Amino acid sequence: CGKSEAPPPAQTPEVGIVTLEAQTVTLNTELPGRTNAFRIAEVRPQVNGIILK
Amino acid sequence: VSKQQYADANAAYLQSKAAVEQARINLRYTKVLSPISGRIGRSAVTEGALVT
Repeated sequence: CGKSEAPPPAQTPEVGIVTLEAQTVTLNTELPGRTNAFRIAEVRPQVNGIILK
Repeated sequence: VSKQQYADANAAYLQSKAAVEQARINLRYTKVLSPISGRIGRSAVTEGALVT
């Protein structure tokens, strides 16, 4: 009336294995910055006087 | 012609010869030359801009 339930040893399954190999790949870097015009000219008067038009 | 007339004629000629060099150096300033050799950075000012 007892001395039962022998525990089975585990087989340790389900290990999805990926092997590794040498592989060349290029590297990239992200850098922060701003945008600028190719050419920007602020017009400045080369004479004196008042604006008319 | 007297020697005095040749003297002050040559003086006025050398005076005008100095004035044309004074204009030629101002022509040389309108094409700004690199005063030394080496690397240059980016242009902080661009075309179409007024400089003084």
